[PDB]
Formats: sequence, C-alpha cells, structure tokens
Amino acid sequence: ITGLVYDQRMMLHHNMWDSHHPELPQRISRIFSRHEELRLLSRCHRIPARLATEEELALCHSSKHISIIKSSEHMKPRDLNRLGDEYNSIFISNESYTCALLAAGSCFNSAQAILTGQVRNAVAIVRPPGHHAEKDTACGFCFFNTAALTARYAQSITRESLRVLIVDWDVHHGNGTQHIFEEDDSVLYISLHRYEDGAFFPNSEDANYDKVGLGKGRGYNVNIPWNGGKMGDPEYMAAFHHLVMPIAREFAPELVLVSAGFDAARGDPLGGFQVTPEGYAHLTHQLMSLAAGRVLIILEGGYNLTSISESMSMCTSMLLGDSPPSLDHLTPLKTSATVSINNVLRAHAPFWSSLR
Ligand SMILES: O=C(NO)C1CCCCC1
Ligand SMILES: [K+]
Ligand SMILES: [K+]
Ligand SMILES: [Zn+2]
Repeated sequence: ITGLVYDQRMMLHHNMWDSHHPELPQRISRIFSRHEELRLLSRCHRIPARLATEEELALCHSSKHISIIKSSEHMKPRDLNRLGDEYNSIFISNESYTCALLAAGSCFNSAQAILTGQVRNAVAIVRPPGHHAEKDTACGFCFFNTAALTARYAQSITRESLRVLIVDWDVHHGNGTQHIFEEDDSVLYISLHRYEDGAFFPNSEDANYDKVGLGKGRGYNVNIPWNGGKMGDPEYMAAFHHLVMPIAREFAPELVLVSAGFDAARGDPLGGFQVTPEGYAHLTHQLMSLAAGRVLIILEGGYNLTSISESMSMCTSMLLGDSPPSLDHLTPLKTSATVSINNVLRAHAPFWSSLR
C-alpha cells in the first residue's frame, strides 16, 4: 500500500504582488491532477493533512522564528511585503503560515502511517517547500524545514536514535537540512545539487563536497556538487551507483525521506539540468531497496508544471510497485561529473568502508 497526501488548502499560499512567481499554488494541483490522470490516485491510500503544532515546529526551529512567521497571519500587505523582503527569496501572504503548518503536518501523518505499517511508503504533494529553511530563519521559498521536522517527528514516535536517511535531489543544496543535522549521526543527509563553485543558489561553499559534518555528525553529511553546466540521467545514475546507494546501505536507515525537488528536471526554468521522469523513477526505485521499502517522497522545488507532474507521478508509480521505465542510452559522463564524484568518494571513504 502506497500513501498519498494532498490538500488544496496549501494552494492558499500565494504571491500578492507577482501572481506569476514560479512557486505557484498550481504546482501541487497539477501534480495531483497528473496522478488522477494516470489512474495512480485510486491505487494509493489517501492520507489526510493536518496542521503541525508549534511544539512540533520546535523540534527544529527557534521560538523566535516560529513566532515571527506565526505573526504574519494577521499582517497587512505593507507588513507582509516588508517582512518577506527581510529574508532571502521569500514572499508571504496571510495564509503562508497555515500552509507551511499543513505541509509539515501532512508529512508527519505520512511518516506515522509508514512507521506503524499502515502503508509501505508514501508521497507528499505539499507546498511551500522546506529544505532551505534554517533553525532561525526562512529562505528560498521555505518557511519551516518540512523534511527535517519529519525526521525529528519520526524519532519522537519510535526511538530517539532512529536512523533516518534524507536524500535531497532538488537541484539546489538544502542548506537548512544540512545545518540542522550537521552535528547529528542519527540523520544522514545526502544532497545532489548544482553548485558551480558556489555561484548557484543558495550561493554558499557550505554545499561543497568537503563539508562532511561536524562533531558526532562527521561523515553523516554527503554533498554531491555538480560543476560545469547541464547534468542529467547519466550523472545522477552514476552518483547513485557510486555514492548514494553504498553509503545508504552501510548506514542501514530505518526510514528514508526524499526531499524531492524536481527542478533538476528537463524543462525546468531555473535548474538548467535534464533529468528525465524515467530518471527520477529509477532513483526512486533504488531508494525503495532501503529501510525495508519505508520511503516518504516530499515535494520541494521544481517549477515546470508539466515536468514536475510527470516526474513525481513516475515516482509514485515506482512506490506502487510498477516496473521501472526504460532509460535512454546513457551518454558518457561529463568529465566534470566524474571529478565531482571522485572528490566525494575521496572525502567520504574515511567514514564509509563501502566506498573503498
Ligand atoms: O527551488 C528552489 N530551492 O530549492 C528555489 C529557492 C530560491 C531561489 C530559486 C530556487
Ligand atoms: K539537493
Ligand atoms: K548529519
Ligand atoms: Zn530547488
């Protein structure tokens, strides 16, 4: 059984000044429509959405940050515009806080259904995204770090040391998710992202391969940074074969969370990459071999409505047990991609004997 959560109330979050801003309300409604259109929806068990509580938000976020975003619910447009412009790439409406609560709570229920065995796996069609949100601030269309919160929520209903793998294949680095767990060895963060030597958003060298985690978390933060332009299925398949899967198998996670941005997809207006829907299917299908299939796919970015609808639908098809579609002939890896993969291997072979 595959769970699915979608609540159109999360469309209420909108940009009052720029109705064509790429983080559109119809992102989640188009993904949902494509599931119904491919007759995938009726094959899933519907999981209800709910508001995350403030105590649940406190699992990852400061009390100050919670109260600021919470206060935006009663703000006038002038206060909303000014508050949004205080962050890096944030727009806010009076419904933003509620929708971020719904995004988190949707994933809490989905992780709860997985960990209790109600469903084998699940998909969360939610917005606003989360992986850029930090402990104490919002960033890059994200208010609260949904994936990070779900990992802590999972631990709170099982045991504190539950091994949670977070795979972040959104094209941008999840700076918030990395920082939140950087000193933690119970949550293994693996991110593939366009980096361009720090030039690509979020424009920090924190996303480079040499950031392996700190303290107890040393070795439990894996950055796979792409440099030198367009990447696609050949590069992502290789990164999974050489890095993501062997590290994940050695970590032996008890729950797998996918920060599933689809802005690395062919056709995305911001990513500039060419990962295909079949590619995302194969990536999903491989992660399903971990944690006894307990995988939760959480929507992050991705802004070509057609690309993200086909891509995420193909992921759900894999969760439902369908056989992987056929990849195109995988071209030779771009030379810069082999350099990136080798750099990560050298950085993490000390901590992961499966890489030696
Ligand atoms: O998809 C994203 N993050 O994952 C966006 C974050 C803000 C800057 C544009 C891209
Ligand atoms: K990423
Ligand atoms: K970590
Ligand atoms: Zn992104």
